[PDB]
Amino acid sequence: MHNYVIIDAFASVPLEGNPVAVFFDADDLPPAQMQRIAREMNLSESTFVLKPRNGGDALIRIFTPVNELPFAGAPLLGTAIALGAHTDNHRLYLETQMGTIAFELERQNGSVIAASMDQPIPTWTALGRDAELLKALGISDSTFPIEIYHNGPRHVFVGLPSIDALSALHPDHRALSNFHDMAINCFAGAGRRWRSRMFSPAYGVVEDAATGSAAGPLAIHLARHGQIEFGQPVEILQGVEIGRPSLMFAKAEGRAEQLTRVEVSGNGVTFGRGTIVL
Amino acid sequence: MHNYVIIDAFASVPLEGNPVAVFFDADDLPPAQMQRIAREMNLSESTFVLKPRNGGDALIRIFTPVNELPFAGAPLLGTAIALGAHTDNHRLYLETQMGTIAFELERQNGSVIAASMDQPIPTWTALGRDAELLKALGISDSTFPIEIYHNGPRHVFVGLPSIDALSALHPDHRALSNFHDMAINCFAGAGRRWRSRMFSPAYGVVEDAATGSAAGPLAIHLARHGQIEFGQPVEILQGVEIGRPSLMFAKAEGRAEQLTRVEVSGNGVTFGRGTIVL
Repeated sequence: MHNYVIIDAFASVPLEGNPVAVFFDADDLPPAQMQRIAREMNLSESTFVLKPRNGGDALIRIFTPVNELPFAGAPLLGTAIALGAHTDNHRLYLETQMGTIAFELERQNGSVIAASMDQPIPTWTALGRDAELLKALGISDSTFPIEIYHNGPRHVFVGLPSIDALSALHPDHRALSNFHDMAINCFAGAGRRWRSRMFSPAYGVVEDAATGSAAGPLAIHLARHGQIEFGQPVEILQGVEIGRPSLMFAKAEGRAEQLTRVEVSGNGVTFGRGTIVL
Repeated sequence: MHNYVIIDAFASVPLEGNPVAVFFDADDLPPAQMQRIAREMNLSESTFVLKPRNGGDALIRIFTPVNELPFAGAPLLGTAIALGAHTDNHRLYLETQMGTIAFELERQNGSVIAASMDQPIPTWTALGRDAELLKALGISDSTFPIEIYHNGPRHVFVGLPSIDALSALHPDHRALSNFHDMAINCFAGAGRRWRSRMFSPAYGVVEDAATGSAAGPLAIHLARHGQIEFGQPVEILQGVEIGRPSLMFAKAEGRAEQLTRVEVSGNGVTFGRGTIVL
């Protein structure tokens, strides 16, 4: 048998944020079994907590219902939060396919309520499919350059001139299906406070609750394009239009050419707990 | 006249990794001239960028100081990185003697900092010269089976029980000279993180900085022998003992009998740029 929890990542209230199922003591499950269990659960990801192999605290494997992922932001945040229920340590070092990701855990009376991670440092380039993408979204132009970032998954960012315009978007999901192995992240805001909507037929999501792996890239994008500085944090509110509001905090330190840290943090809360029969 | 750059492949810092000289606009150079220029430069390889002949983006010819090679990992990575300075494309398709090798380029502010290639799928067998090889290396036994892989060059892998033992190796380079048309790759590590040293009198190298064409084979070797799974990436650190640390990332997808992809990736950095008078 295995124990699991369901953590709503990037939320402090259940039924908000982005759910992840976290399976404990998973060393007796072969990867094919892990994939089957992820399919059974049908959450956007399931994670599996394994003994470390390279000096970290645990090795985490991440599965969608149909494949294994090298990196994912919300699922790793939720795993850190879930695991921090079983450790007293302040920092947690989670081994993944992209290497060991360092988390800082934040508690109140022994319960982990939030965590902060150092993400992989992304790369980026111009999408070079602007007219096609804008058509698909139903708008004429972006504010800022349409660039695609890679940190495992790929995210494209399209800027809107107000939060109302972002909310008004009604993309052609069929036309967005021609954009393979990426997610389309639309954003609007000012100063410290930004809003985001993410759509990805490629990653099997109509509209996402919290795209944790896009938060870091978005901070970089906003700093490069002069809306914030390198080293300044932003608050990114996502998921409002699907009723899964999700709050991601991000900061990109250094400069574009030499980034030293990409920090993303958020709250998490337990939605449920249970046990499976295998 | 021709322009060239010197790229340190499998490094992000100059004077680390493995240098390659990359010559642009080489269509006016006959192959005998290319060989002379490679001899002049005396780098482990020089590459020459030619117009494509089969639908790729460019045709790349690869020369050591004394012969043409059908395939080489570090030199092709360095060429992709150098060329990506002159294209906006995300993917680069480089024609070679073994066929067209697909690269994904990774940029920051227009500069290509890293790339990933799909390598030829190797073949392998038992070396069947274990006592002789072990004698030459100065050790009694390998950890894992002593197997030789072929993907153009041939690499043999000998496993050591700790990184300290690997570092302590002092091979008899004269005794290694009886091993023709191959390189001897010694390795140690665990989990995601491995160390390698490569010696090859046959290929005219006392000790290599980054043996890019051995990284893929090593991932296969480790998966076949149960140290990693098929589909899991490894980080391979090579060259430390000669002060040319080199970081190669590799992953072998499928299974031993039906490999579907052998991915090898790394950083690269420009060491220098110049022009020749012919």
